[PDB]
This record gives sequence, C-alpha cells and structure tokens, in this order.
Amino acid sequence: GMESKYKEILLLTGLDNITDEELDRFKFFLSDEFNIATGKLHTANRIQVATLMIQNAGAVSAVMKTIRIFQKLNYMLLAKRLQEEKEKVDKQYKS
Amino acid sequence: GMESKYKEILLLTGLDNITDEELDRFKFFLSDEFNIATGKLHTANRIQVATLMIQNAGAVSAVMKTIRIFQKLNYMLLAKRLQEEKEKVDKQYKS
Amino acid sequence: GMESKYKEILLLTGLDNITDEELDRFKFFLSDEFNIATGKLHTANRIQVATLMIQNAGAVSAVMKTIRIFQKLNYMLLAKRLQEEKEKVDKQYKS
Amino acid sequence: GMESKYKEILLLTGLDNITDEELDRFKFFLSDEFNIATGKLHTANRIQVATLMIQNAGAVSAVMKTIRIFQKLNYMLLAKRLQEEKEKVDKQYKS
Amino acid sequence: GMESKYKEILLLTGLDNITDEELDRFKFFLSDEFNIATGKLHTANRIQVATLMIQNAGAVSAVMKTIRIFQKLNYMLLAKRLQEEKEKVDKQYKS
Amino acid sequence: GMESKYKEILLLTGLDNITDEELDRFKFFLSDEFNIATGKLHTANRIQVATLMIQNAGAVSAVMKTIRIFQKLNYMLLAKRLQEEKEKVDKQYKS
Amino acid sequence: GMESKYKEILLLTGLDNITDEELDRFKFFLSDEFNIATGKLHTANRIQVATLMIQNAGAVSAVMKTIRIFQKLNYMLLAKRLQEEKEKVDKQYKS
Amino acid sequence: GMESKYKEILLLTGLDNITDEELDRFKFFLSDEFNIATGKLHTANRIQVATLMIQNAGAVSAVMKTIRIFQKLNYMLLAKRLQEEKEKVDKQYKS
Amino acid sequence: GMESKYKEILLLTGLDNITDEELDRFKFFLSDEFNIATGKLHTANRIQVATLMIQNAGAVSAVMKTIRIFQKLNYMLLAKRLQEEKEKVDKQYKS
Amino acid sequence: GMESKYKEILLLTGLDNITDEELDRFKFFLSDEFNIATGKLHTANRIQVATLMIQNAGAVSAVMKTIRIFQKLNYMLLAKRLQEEKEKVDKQYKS
Amino acid sequence: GMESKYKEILLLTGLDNITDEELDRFKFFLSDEFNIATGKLHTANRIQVATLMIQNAGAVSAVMKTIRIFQKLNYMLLAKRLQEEKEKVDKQYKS
Amino acid sequence: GMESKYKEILLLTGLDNITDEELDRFKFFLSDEFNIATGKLHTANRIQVATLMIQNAGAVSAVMKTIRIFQKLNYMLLAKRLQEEKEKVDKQYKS
Amino acid sequence: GMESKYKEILLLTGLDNITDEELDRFKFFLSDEFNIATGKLHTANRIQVATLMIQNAGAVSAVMKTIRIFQKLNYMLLAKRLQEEKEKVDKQYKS
Amino acid sequence: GMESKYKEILLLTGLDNITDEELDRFKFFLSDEFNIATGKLHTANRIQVATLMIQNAGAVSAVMKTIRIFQKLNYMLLAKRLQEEKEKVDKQYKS
Amino acid sequence: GMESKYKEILLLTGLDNITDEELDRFKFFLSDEFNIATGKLHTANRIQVATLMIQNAGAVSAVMKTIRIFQKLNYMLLAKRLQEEKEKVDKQYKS
Amino acid sequence: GMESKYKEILLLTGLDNITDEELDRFKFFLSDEFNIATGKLHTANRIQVATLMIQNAGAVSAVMKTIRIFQKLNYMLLAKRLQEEKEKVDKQYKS
Amino acid sequence: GMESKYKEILLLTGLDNITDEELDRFKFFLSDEFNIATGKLHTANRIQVATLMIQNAGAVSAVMKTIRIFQKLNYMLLAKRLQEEKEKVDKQYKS
Amino acid sequence: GMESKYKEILLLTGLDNITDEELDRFKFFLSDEFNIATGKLHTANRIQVATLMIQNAGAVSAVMKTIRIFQKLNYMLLAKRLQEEKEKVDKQYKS
Amino acid sequence: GMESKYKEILLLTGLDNITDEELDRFKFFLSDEFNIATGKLHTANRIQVATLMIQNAGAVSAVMKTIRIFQKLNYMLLAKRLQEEKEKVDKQYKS
Amino acid sequence: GMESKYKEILLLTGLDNITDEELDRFKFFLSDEFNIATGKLHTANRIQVATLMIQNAGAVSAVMKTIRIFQKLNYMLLAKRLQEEKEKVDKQYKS
Amino acid sequence: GMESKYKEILLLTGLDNITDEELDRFKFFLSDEFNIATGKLHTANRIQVATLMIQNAGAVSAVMKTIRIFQKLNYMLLAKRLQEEKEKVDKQYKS
Repeated sequence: GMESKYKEILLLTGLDNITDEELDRFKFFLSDEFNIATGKLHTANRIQVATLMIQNAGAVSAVMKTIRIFQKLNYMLLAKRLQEEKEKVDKQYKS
Repeated sequence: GMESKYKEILLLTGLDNITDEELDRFKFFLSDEFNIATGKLHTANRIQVATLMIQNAGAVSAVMKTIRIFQKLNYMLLAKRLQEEKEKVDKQYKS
Repeated sequence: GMESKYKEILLLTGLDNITDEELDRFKFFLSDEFNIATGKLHTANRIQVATLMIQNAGAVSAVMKTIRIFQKLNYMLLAKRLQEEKEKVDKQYKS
Repeated sequence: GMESKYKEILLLTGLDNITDEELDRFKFFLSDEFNIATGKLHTANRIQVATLMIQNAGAVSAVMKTIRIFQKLNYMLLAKRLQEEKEKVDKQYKS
Repeated sequence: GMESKYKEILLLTGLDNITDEELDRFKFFLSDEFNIATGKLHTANRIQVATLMIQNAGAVSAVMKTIRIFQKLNYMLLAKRLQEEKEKVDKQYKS
Repeated sequence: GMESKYKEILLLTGLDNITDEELDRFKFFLSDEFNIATGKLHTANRIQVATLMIQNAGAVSAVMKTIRIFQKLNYMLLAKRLQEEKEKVDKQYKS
Repeated sequence: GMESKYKEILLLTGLDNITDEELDRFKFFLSDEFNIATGKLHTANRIQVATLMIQNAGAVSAVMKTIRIFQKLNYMLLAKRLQEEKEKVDKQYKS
Repeated sequence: GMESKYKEILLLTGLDNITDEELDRFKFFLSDEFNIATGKLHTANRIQVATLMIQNAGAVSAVMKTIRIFQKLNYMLLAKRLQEEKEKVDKQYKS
Repeated sequence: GMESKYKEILLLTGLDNITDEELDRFKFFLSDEFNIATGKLHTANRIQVATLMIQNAGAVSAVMKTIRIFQKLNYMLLAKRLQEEKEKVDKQYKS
Repeated sequence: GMESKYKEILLLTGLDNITDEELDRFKFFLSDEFNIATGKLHTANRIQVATLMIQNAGAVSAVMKTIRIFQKLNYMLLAKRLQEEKEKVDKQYKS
Repeated sequence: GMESKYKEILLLTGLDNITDEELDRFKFFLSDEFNIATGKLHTANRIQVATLMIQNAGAVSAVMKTIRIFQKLNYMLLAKRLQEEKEKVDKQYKS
Repeated sequence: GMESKYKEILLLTGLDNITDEELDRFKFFLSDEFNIATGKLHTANRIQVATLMIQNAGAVSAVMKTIRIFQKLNYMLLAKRLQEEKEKVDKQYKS
Repeated sequence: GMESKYKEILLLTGLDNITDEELDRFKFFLSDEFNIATGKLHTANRIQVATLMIQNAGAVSAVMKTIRIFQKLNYMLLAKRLQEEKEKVDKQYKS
Repeated sequence: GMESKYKEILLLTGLDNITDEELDRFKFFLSDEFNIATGKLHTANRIQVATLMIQNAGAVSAVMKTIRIFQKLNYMLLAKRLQEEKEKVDKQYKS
Repeated sequence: GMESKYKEILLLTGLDNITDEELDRFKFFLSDEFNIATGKLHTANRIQVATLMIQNAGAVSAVMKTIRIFQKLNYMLLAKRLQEEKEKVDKQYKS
Repeated sequence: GMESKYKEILLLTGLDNITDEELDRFKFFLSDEFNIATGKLHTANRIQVATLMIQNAGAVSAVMKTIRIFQKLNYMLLAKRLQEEKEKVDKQYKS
Repeated sequence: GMESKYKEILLLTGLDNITDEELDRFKFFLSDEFNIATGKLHTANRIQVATLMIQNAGAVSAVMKTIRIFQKLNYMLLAKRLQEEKEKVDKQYKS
Repeated sequence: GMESKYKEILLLTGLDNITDEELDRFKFFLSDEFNIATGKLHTANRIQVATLMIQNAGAVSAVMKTIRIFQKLNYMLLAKRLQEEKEKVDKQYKS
Repeated sequence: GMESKYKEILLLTGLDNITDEELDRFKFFLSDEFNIATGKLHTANRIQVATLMIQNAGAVSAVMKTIRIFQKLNYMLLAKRLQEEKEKVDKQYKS
Repeated sequence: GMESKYKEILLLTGLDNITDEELDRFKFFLSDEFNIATGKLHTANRIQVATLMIQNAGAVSAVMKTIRIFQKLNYMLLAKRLQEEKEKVDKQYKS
Repeated sequence: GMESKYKEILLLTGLDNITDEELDRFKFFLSDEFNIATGKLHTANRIQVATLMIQNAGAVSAVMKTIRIFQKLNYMLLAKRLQEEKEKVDKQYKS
C-alpha cells in the first residue's frame, strides 16, 4: 500500500503542481539522478514521467529523488510539501 | 438542467467578464478554494478553468466559490451579478 | 437530400465560421444539448464534432441545436445565418 | 440484468466522459485497486479497460472501485454521477 | 425472402456504417442481448458478427436487437435508419 | 446426466467465453493441474481442450480445476460464473 | 417415405449447414443424447455422423434430438429451420 | 465451349478480383441466391466457391447471379466488368 | 445397344464426375430409391455402385433415378448433363 | 486505358493534393454522392478512398463526382485542375 | 454369462470409446501386459484386438488389464467407467 | 508558370509588405470577396492566408481581388505595386 | 524417348513449379481441355494429374495443352519455360 | 542467370526501397500494367508482389514495367536506380 | 510444484507487467542469455516467450535470467518484484 | 519390466510433450543417431516414431539417444525430465 | 558518395538553417519547382521535406533547386552557403 | 559425421535464426542456386526447406550456398556465423 | 553374393530412404527405364518395386538405373549414396 | 560476449538517448553507411533499427558506424559517450 | 558528476539570469561558437538552448563558450559569476 501512497504523492502532489516549463527543467535534471535515457523523456507528459521514475528507481527513491531535484530547482515549497506528504505516509505505515 | 444554467452563469457571466490579468489573479486564488493542482492552471484559458472548476467541485460550489474568490479580489460588481444570476436560477428551479 | 443539405449547413456555414476558442466554447456547451460523452469531444476538430452531432442527434436537430448553442454563446450573426440557410433548405424541400 | 446496467454505467457514464490524459491517469491508478497487469493496460482504449476491469473484478466492484479511483483523482463530478447512476440501478433491482 | 432482406439491412446498413471502435462498443454490448459467448466475438469482423447474431437469434430479432443496442450507444441516426429500412421491408412483405 | 451438465458448464460457459490469448494462457496452466502432455495441447481448440480435460480428469474435477486455473489467471468473473453454474447443477442433482 | 424425408432433413438441412468447428461441438454433444461410442465419432464427417445417428436412434428421434442438440448449442436459426422442415414432413405424411 | 468461357469469366474476372473480406461478404450473400449449404462455404477459397456455384446452378446463372450479388454489395465496377465479359461471350457464341 | 449407352451415361458421365464425398452422399441416398442393401454399398467404388444400380433396377431406371438422386443433392449441372445425354440416346434409339 | 488515366487523375492530381483535414472533409462528403458505407471510410487513406470510389462508382463518375465534391468544398483550384486533366484525357481518347 | 458381460464391457464400453490414435497407443502398450505377438496387433481393429485379448488372457483379466493399460495412458474417465461396469457385473453375478 | 508568378506576386510583394494589424484588416475584408470561412482565417499567417486565397479562388483572381481589398483599405502604394507586378507578368506571358 | 522427355517436361518443369492453389486452378481448367472426369481430379496430386493428362491425351498434347491452360491462367513465365523445354526436345528429336 | 539478376534488381533495389504507403500506391498501379487480379494483391507483401510480377510478366518486363510504374508515381530516384542496375546487368550479360 | 510457482512468477508477474516495446527490448536481449534462435522470438507473444524460456533453460534459471535481463534494461521495480516473489517461493518450498 | 518402463518414459514423457514442429525437428535429427531410413519417418506419428526407435535400437539406447537428440535441439527441460525418469527407473530396477 | 554529400548539404546546411515560417514559405514554393503533391508537404518536417525532394528529383537537382527556391525567397546568405558547399563537393568528386 | 554437423549448422544456426519474412526472401532466392521446384517451397517451413536443400544439393553445398544466399540478402552477421561454424567443423573433421 | 549386396543397396539404401510421394515420382519414371507394365506398379510398395526392378532388369542394372532415375528427380544426395555403396561393393567383389 | 556488450552500447546508450526527430535524422543517414533498404527503416523503432544495423553490418561496425553517423549529425556528446563505452568494452575483452 | 554540475552552472546560473532580449542576443551569437543550425534555435527556450549547447559541444566547452559569448555581449557580471561557479566545480572535482 505504501507503493500506492507514494504514487499519489509523486503524481498528484509533485508532478501535477509544476508547470510545463518547470516540467522541462525537471526532465532536464532527471538524467543526473536516475540513469534514464532521455530520448523517451523528451516528449513525455507527467504520467509517463512518473511511470519512468517509478519503473526505473522504485516509488520510494522516486519520491525522495523528486524532492532532491525540486531542491536543485530551488522549489522549496513543493519540496517541503513532498516532505510533508512523505512523512505523513511514513508515519502512516512505518509506525 | 440546473447544471447547464450554472455552466452558463460561471462561464458566460463570471469568467468571460474578467480580463486577462484578473484571470491570473483568479488562478492565483483558485488553489486556496478548490484543491486543484496549479500546473495545469498556469496556461489554461477561461474554458479550461471552468472545466477544472466544474470538474473538481461541481457546478453549484463552483459558482458559489467563484463568488467567494471574486469577493476576495474585491470585485463586488461581478460577485453581485453572479449572485443575481444564481438567485434567478435558484428561483427558476428550486421553486 | 435534406440530410446532405443540413450537413452542408452544419459543417460549411456553422462550424467552419467559428474560431478555435469559439469551437472550445461550443464543445463546452455540447454536453448540455446532446448527451454526448465529452472524452472524445475534447480533442475533436470541426469534422469530428459535426460527425458526433449528426450521428448522435440527426442532422435536423443537429443544425437546430447548433442554432440554440450559438444563441447561448450570443453569436447572433451565425445563428441568423444558420436560420437563413435552414429556411432556404426547408423552403427548398418542404415546399 | 444488473450486470448489463453496471456495464452501461461503467462504460457509458464513467469511462466515456474522461479524456485521454485523464484515461492515462486512470490507468496509472488501476494497478493499485485491481491487481491488473499493466502491460496490457498501457495501450488499451476505454472498451478494453472496461473489459479488464469487469473481467478482473466483476461489474459491481468495477463500478465501485471506479468511483474510488475517480475520488483519488479528485473528479468529484464524475464520481457523484456514477454514484447517482449506481444508486438508480440499486434502487431499480435491489428494491 | 424476408431473411435475405434483414441480412442486407443488418450487414449493409447497420454494421457497415459503424466504425471499428463503435464495433468494439457493439461487441461490448452484444453479450447483454444475445447470450453469445464473447470469446469468438473478441476478434470477429462485421461479417462474423452478423453471422453470430443471425445464427444465434434469427434475422428479425437480430435486426431489432441491433436497433436496441444502437439505442443503448445513443446512435439515433443509425437506429432511425435501421427502423426505416426495417419498416420498408415489413411494408414490403407483411403487406 | 451430471456428466452432461458439467460438459455444458465447461465448454459452453467456461471455455467459450475466454479469448484466444486467454486460451493460450489456459493451456499454459493446464500442465500444472492435469498431468496432460502439452504436445497435443499446443494446437488444440476449445473442444479438444475440453475433451482432454474431461478425458484426463473427469468432468467434475475438470470443471473444478477450471475454476482453479481461472482463479490463477485472476479471471474472477468467469470463475464466479462457473461456480454459479456448478452450484446450480449440484443443487439440481445432489438434492 | 418418412424415413427418406427425415434423412433429407437431417443431412441436407441440418448437418450440411453447420461448419467444421460447429460439427466438432455437435460431436462433443452427441454422446449425451444417443449412447454412441465416440471413438468412431472423432474422425467422422457429416455423412457418417448422420449414418450413426439414424442407425443408432432412428430417423425421427435422430432429427428431433438434432433439434435438441442444436438448442443446446444456442443455434436457434437451424433448430427453427429443422422444426419447420420437420413440421412440413409431419404435415405431409401424418395428415 | 460457352461453359468454359463462363468459367473463365466467373473465376478469372469475377472472383479473383475481390479481396478476402469481400469474399466473406460474397459468401455471406451466396445462401440467398443459390440454396447452397453454408457449412462448406465457410472455409472455401475462390476455386471451391466457383465449383459450388457452377455445380449448384450452372455456369450461366452462376455468372448472372454473381452479377446480381455484386450489385447487392454495391460493386458496380466488377458487375459492369462481368456484364462486359458476359456480353462479349454472348456475342461470341449466341451470334 | 441402349443398355450399353445407358451404361456409358451412368458410369462415364454420372458417377465419374462426382467426388468421393459426393459419392458418399450418393450412397447415403441410394437406399431410398433402389431397395439396395447398404452393407455392400458402404465400401463400394463407382464401378460396383453402377453394377448394383444397373443390376438392381435396370439401366433405364438406373440412369433416371440417378438424375433423381442428383436432384435430391442439388447437383443441377450433373442432372442436366445426364438429361442431355439421356435425351441424346433416346433420340438415337427411340427415333 | 481511359480507366488507368482516370485512376492517375483521381489519385495523383485529385486526392494527393488535398491535406489531411481536407481529406476528412472529403470523407465527410463522400456519403452524399456515392452510397459508400462510412465505417470503412473513417480510417482510410487516399489510396483506399480512391479504391472505394472507383470500386463503388467507376472511374469516370468517380473523377466527375470528385470534381463535384471539390466544388462543394469551394476548392475551385483543384476542381479546375481535375477538369483540365479530365478534358485532356477526354481529348486524348474520345477524339 | 459373465464371459459375455465382460465381452460387452471390453468391446462396447472400453475399446469402442477410444479413438484411432488412442487405439494405437493401446496396441503400443498391449505387449507389456499380455505376451501377445505384435505382428498381428499392428493392423488389427477393435474387434480383433478384443479377440486377441480375450483369447490370450481370458475376459476377466482382459478387462482388468484393460483398466490397467487405460490407467497407464492416463485415461481416468474410461478406466473409471470400466471399473463401474465391471463392478456392476461382479455385483450382478458374484452376489 | 503564370500560377507561380502570381504566387510570387501575392505572397512576396503583396502579403509580405503589410504589417500584422494590416493583415488583420485584410482578414477582416477577406470574407466579403472570397467566400472563405473565417474560422481558419482568424489565426492564419501570411502563408496560410495566401494558401486559402489561391486555393479558394485561383491565383489570378486571388491577386486581382488582393488589389481590390488593398484599394478598400486605401493602400494605394501596395495596390499600385501589385498592378505593376501583375502587368509585368501579363506582359511576360500574355504576349 | 520423346514420350519420356515430355514426361519430364510436364511433371518436372510444369506441374512441380505451380503451387497448391495454382494446382487447384489448373484442375479447375483441366475439364475444358481434356474431357477428364473431375471426380478423380478433385483429390489428385501432381503425379496423378500428370498420369491422367498423359493417359487421357498423350504426352505431346498433354504438354501443349498444359501450355494452353497456363496461358489461360496468365502464367506467362511457366508457359514460356514449357515452350523453351518443348522446343529443346523438338529440336532434340525432330531434327 | 539474367533471370536471377533481374530478381535481385526487382526485389532488392526496387521493392525493398519503397515504403508501405508507396507499396500501396504501387499495388494501386499494378493492375494497369500487368493484368494481375487485385484480390491477391490487396494483402501481399513485397515478396509476393515480386512473385506475382515475375510470374505474370517475366523478370525483364517485370523490372521494365516497375521502372514505368515508378515513373508514374514520380519516383525519379528509384526509377533512375533501377535503370542503372538494369543497364549494369544488360552490360553484364548482353555484352 | 516449484515449477508451477516459477511459471506463475515468470508469466504473471514478470512478462505480463512489461509493455509491448519493453517486450521487444526483452526479446532483443533474450539471445544473449539463453541461446534461443531469434527467428521464432521475432513474432512471439508473452506466452510463447515464456514457453521458449522455460523450455530452453528451465523455470528456475528462466526466472533468474529474467531478473538479470530486467536489470540489463534498468527495470529495477520489476526485477525487485521478481526477486520478492522468487524469495517467497524459495521460502515456501526450500524451507 | 525395464523395457516397459522405458517405453512409458519414451512415449509418455518424451515424445508426447513435444509439439508437431518439434516432432519434425526430432525426425530431422533421428537419422544421425539411429541409422533409420527416413522414408517411413516422414509421415510417422509419435507412436510409430517410438516403434521405429525401440525396434531399431532397443529401449535403453532409444531413451538415451532421445535425451541426446533433445540436447541437440536445446530442449534442456525435456532432456532433464527424461534423465529424471530414467534415473528413477534405473534406481527402481538396477538397485 | 556524391549522393551522401548532397544529402548532408541539403539537410544539414540548407533545411536545418531555415526557421519554421521560412520552412512554410519553402513548402509554399516547392510545388513550382518539383511537381510534388502538396498534401503530404503540408505537415512535413525538414527530414520528410528532404526525403520528398531527393526522392522526387534526385539529390543534385534537389540541392540546385533548393538554391533556386532560396533565391526566390531572397535568402542570399543560405543560397551562397549552399553554392559554397555544393562547389566544395563538386571540387571534391568532379575533380 | 560431417553430414550431421552440417545439418546442425544449416538448421540450427542458419535457418532457425531468420524470421518468417526473411524465410520468404530466402525461398525467393532458393530457385537461383539449387534448381529446386518452387511449388513445394511455397508453403514449406524451415525443416522442409532444410530437407529440400540437403536432399537436392548435399549438406556441404547446402550450407555453402546458404552462406551465398545470405550474402545476397545482405545478412552479413548470419553469413559470418555460418562461416564460423562451418570452419569449426572443417577444422574438426578435415584436420 | 554380389546379387545380395545389390539387393541390400537397392532396397535398404535406395528405396527405403525415399518418401511416399517420392516413391510415386519414382514409379512415374520407372516405365521409361525398365519396360515394366505400370498396372502392377500403381499399388506396389517398396519391396514389390524392388522385386519388379531386380526381376525385370537384374540387380546391377537395377541399382544403376535407380541412380539414373534418382538423378532424373534431382536427388543428388541419394544418387551419391547409391554410387558410394555401389562402388564399395564393386571394390568388395570386383577386386 | 563482446556481441552482447556492443548490443547494450548500441541500443541502451546510443539509440535510447536520441529523440524521435533525431531518430528520423539517423534513419535519414543510415542508407549512406549500411546499404540498408529504407522501406523498412521508414517506420522502424529503435529496437528494429538496432536489429537492422547489427543484422546488416555486425555489432562492432554497427557501433562504430553509429559513432560515425552521430558525428555526421554533430552529436559530439553521444559520440563521445559511445566511444567511452566502446573503449571500456575493448579494454574489457581485448585486454 | 562534473557533467551534472556544469548543467546546473549553465542552466541555473547562466541562462536563467539573462532576459528574453538577452536570450535573443545569445542565440544571435550561438552560431559563431557552436556550429549549431539556427532554425531550431529561433524558437527555443532556455532549456532547449542548454540542450543544444550541451548536446552539440559537451558541458565543459558549453559553459566555457557561454562565458565567451557573455564576454562578447559585455556581460561581465554573469561571465564573472560563471567563472566563479566553474572554478568552484573545478576545485570540487579536479582537486
């Protein structure tokens, strides 16, 4: 169930709140944290980006490295919100 | 039929009468009343904004929260007009 | 033959004269007059919109409800032109 | 007959009213409610999605979990409409 | 001879005018009107679908239930055309 | 007579409702429940598959293990339908 | 002479109109109505099947049980046609 | 010799120019013009179809009813070509 | 000499032009026109079939009942050819 | 040879010079001039459209009705070019 | 009389229900249970096989070893049926 | 070749020399000289405007009516230049 | 020896190079050139076809009429090759 | 050997370098140069197309008419390449 | 029983969760781990791929090398899931 | 008795588990291990193949060379299963 | 090799250096130099434009007419650069 | 033994690694290297193709001409692999 | 003794290695080398064929003409093997 | 093993990192380095492109010419990365 | 890791701090330092500009030539900041 909650955190809170140019910055910094080939990243939307991130690193490190890339882009609000949702889920299932 | 009348109130009277900068203020205050992800709000036009509002909260609370956000922006004329159209429709179908 | 004339009225006079944003308003008000599922309306062009309207309500009520939706959008010129073409065809075949 | 009515609710009201990107979000959240292998979900259309949902969980829990996934995606209008149609059918055959 | 005319109505007017996705919707709603096993419906074309419908319910109830399923799919134009052809044949041989 | 009813359940309800790829999955899981040599399973159709299953395990355990393999393939609808038909026949002749 | 007419009904109308897979379904359901050993049914053609049916139950119960097995296979058209030919012969010689 | 020329017209001009799906439509409309049992039509190729048509109605009415069925399928080009070849042969031997 | 000509008509034109399955249909319908015991018909070839037909009914009624059985099997071409050869011989010796 | 020249006029000059949306308008107006079932028109390309037009009305009336439909779509340049090529071929072979 | 009943069990229930390839498997496993020379088994039919089995081991051990060879071939249905008939005869005459 | 020269006159001299607001005036006066649907004019650039003008009236009347619309907008310099280029081409090819 | 060379031409070059469907076309056109009864042609292979052709018309007219039937089937390559081999043998023994 | 070189020219240089839509144009223009029945052309691939062309006109006129059809489709590069390879082979064996 | 559990792991968890393009990558990397001839891999589906893998290396090394190839394709989620299911089965039967 | 057990291993485990194409590969590699004339191998089934192998090399070397040929065909699963059954029988009778 | 160098000149130097609106001007002037149907030009990118130009006129006249069209559009810099690269290649291979 | 090794090279390495369309190209080029009649090549599989090649030219020239035909089809990898296996066998037995 | 060795060469190596269709080709070419009446060849098996060949020409010319007929059928492998065995026997007894 | 490493370099590092338009440029420059027919390149994806490159030139020259084509497209980063991976593998296995 | 740090320097410090007109000056001076085709530069944003710079020259020379172009534009502050970040990274990883 923690997989599903990290899917909702990653897609619904994280990727849905960034704009299109911010999505292009995010795809510009995916290849330095994930070892994902950029040739399918180049035209992906938010759902395919979440599918490549969860598929290529797991949901836990997908959300954690999403926080890391959002801190690379100086998006302190969204990184703070993903840490709040992530700690609510870690409180939810790790306790 | 009340759904269609609230669609005409929301799009035709409400959103079509605000300008582009006023639309950007409106999108700036959508996220505090609707729980809509802003990443698709950022480049939406009036029709897509009405589609996200009606889709994400229903037409009744969409128009009512439109009145509320227009009162947050001190647009007393448009909020008064949406209350007039809304009470004409509530008189039309609720009686 | 009246089917073909109402096809020419609907596509050639009606839908071809509205712009793209006006087409999006038109698709925003199709679901309140036609019981058409919007999931295929969302990316349709004018030909597919005319195909769904004629397919889902017939050409006669398709053109008549096109006049009705154009009067919902306050497009009095195009609604007047569709009534002129529609009465020329009704004069043509109904007499 | 309740199977057929839940088929009409699921395909006609539920899946036909969501767009293509919303369908991709829906497929992104099918695997957390259904235990359906995603490799055939990835290129399915609405009919094949309804066939996998009804085939893999039954029509009743298919429509009920459709309401649940639509509430995960914050689609309160479509979830409300599926609850209205579902309660009309449960009133129709359960009474 | 009425069998042959209902074959021409069913295949030529009815099934040949629906598209491929509409054929998949039609096959999705065959099992609720015909008691036909879907395992051979899944890859059938229009001719094999007409053969299973006429074979499994007769041509008269095949065309009549084709009108019924087309009214389930909100295809009012094709259902109206099948009622026009069906009443021309019933006028042709029943009178 | 119970042999004939389980033949109608197995062939008519069970095997006729699965598609061709689902039949290939079913043949892929026959060898783990039946001790049937796969060399004649590889090109069999539904009738020859039913003949090898009834011939190699009897009709009762053929239908019961059909329910078991359909539950291995997560086909809850068809397994539920075979349990409904099987309990109608067990009610029919065992009572 | 009624024997010859039931031979023409059974072979010419009944068995010649079913296909090869339908013939295999028919042979799959012969053993539940006729007490015929299946070891010679397995490779028979339509003429040998008619010879075993007429030889093992008579032509009258052969055609009547052919109608019964065709109603087991949901072949309502062919069962209706065999009842029409059978009642034309029973009208022909029984009156 | 007219038999051989109508064989060349039927097989070489008529049946060889229709595709496979058009052949299945043709077999779907053979049973309404020829009184041929469909159970051997179902898997026949063009040569066996020509053999059943010439065998069951003669070559002259075989080609003439081929023109009639091609006009049922709205194949005006092939029906026109078969009338041209048929009138060249009737000019060839009838004069 | 008319006996020899009807032998050539029966064996050379009639029985040699039907195939093996058509020969089995012919043997299936010999017992209704000839009062021939089928136990020697079951493995006969065309020459032994002609010997039993000419031996058991004479050559004239053998060829005439061959035309009758070929019209029972809807073989209008071969029945027409046997009537043409039979009328050439009846013209040859009866005039 | 005039058939081949009208094929080159129809495919090479006529259909190859219209764009994809213009092809969809053309398919939208094929059903009013040709009695072609639209269910195969819906996904056809230019070659299959030319095959259905030449197959269903002949090449001469195919090109002439192509000029007529291009004049329905106000494509005066392409209709003028098809009349120029058509009159060059009619000058070529009719004189 | 028990000899005759075991003859009816062996030939009528046992050997008549196996197919030709199953008969060849049965002959392939006769030489390991009966000490029968295979040179006359190689072209025998079911009657000659039953004659060699009853002649070479008696009817009782013929039927019992038939059950044993059918259990070698995993034919649990036919072995179960031969045990049912064998126990009906042993109940019939041994009690 | 005169078609190409009028294309160079229309696009290169005529439409490329007017500004964006002048292009919007030009599109505002296209519908009174060309019978072009304005819904695609509304967002066209100079190349698409030239394509709709040449496509919908030919190059000769396209350039001549371009001169006429430029004289409606009081653009005497550009209308004079298009008459100079047009008379250089008419001198070039008409003499 | 010319008989043997025409046997090698007919079987080895002619009949061995045509496929199975082409062999069925060839058998479909044997009866118009050879007066061979088709009832043994229907299941013959290439060797039996060559035996009936050489037996029923001689090897010389067998190969020459093979060229003629191959020219009826528009097989210009194989007819050209049989004319080349036939003229090599006629050069070989006729000179 | 010239046959083999023209096979390599036709298949390897000619047909392998055209795409799928270009192959459909090529099949659309085969019937005007070859007298090949289109019913087997409709689903052929490049190898079967080369087999029908070489089989129905020889390799020399097959390649030469391939150049002619490629010049009908304005494929000057591939027609030039086939003329270069064809003249290299004609230089190779004709000199 | 461990064979059956590794079949369910390989087909149900492993191959059913990868998409079609991912299946083509998987087939692209089968030949480097299995010594399987690719000529039958090229058009196989998931069931035939699982049959060739289990047939050509056993189920244990089939699943283990499936994990290895999924780690070659950087599919860490599916490789982790196959290691979880594989260790649940090794815990299930190895302990 | 070891002869009978190796017969059950060879036919039941070995040859019955390979498919038809795998049987043709097996027959393709029989002649390199057995000195069996292939002219009777070419149309044999599994029982006749087992009869020629046991007849021509004995059951022990028949099963052992079956393992060897299955290892030539890279069928490691079936070769492993035949070694398991062979070592169970060698444990059974050699100890 | 000169073909490859003119491909690099045309795509890399010529078409890659023009913008999107300049590409639309270029496509607007392709039809006056190439006899290319514009219906596939309308949505092509630079690679498909280069493929249609090289395919429809050869690489040499493709680059030379590219220089000519660039001089029609007054692009003296790019036409000068294509003449410089073209003369470097003509110096490279023509000397 | 060299015959067996060249059989394993030809079937296992050579023909099993080419796909089905590549097999059809291979059969298209067999007739230019082997003097094999194509009428049995047309429906052969890889085993029958290897049987005709080894039967009609020997295994040594079969593998060597397989390398030659694979170099005609530009399959440098498979031709290189067959030369590697062929030189391993020639090293194995020729030294 | 040379008679016996040529019997073993002819029957065991030569005739036993050809298939049934190849035996029919061989019988088709026996009459051109042996002056054997074909009426007993038509149903002979390999042993009776060897008996007629050795009886009608001696064993030496029987084997030598067997090589000659196998070279007529392009069976270079079997002709080479018969020459190898024949030269081993001629080395065995002639030296 | 070097073949597998160059497969991983070519597909995983090289082709997966280029986008779709870059893939179309790559396919535009494949025909100048590989002698691959472009008709199957035109719709290939990255896996089929890698299969044609490795199949048509080997993996070593496939990767090396991939570096060469990437240097033709000025992709210095990807060419540098393929040289780094290629030298890591050449260090891995060549040392 | 130095690649990622130079990506953050180039995009985050360098390109994000210049305005839109300064970005147009930067694109105006990219073609003199990078050999990048300007046709895709013309509408690129900062992310696509960074992708073309890093893709076309590497990250190190991308940042260094960014400093060089910023010194061409007299942007001494941003060039100084990029030298400070670049020397912090060169201190970070080069020491």
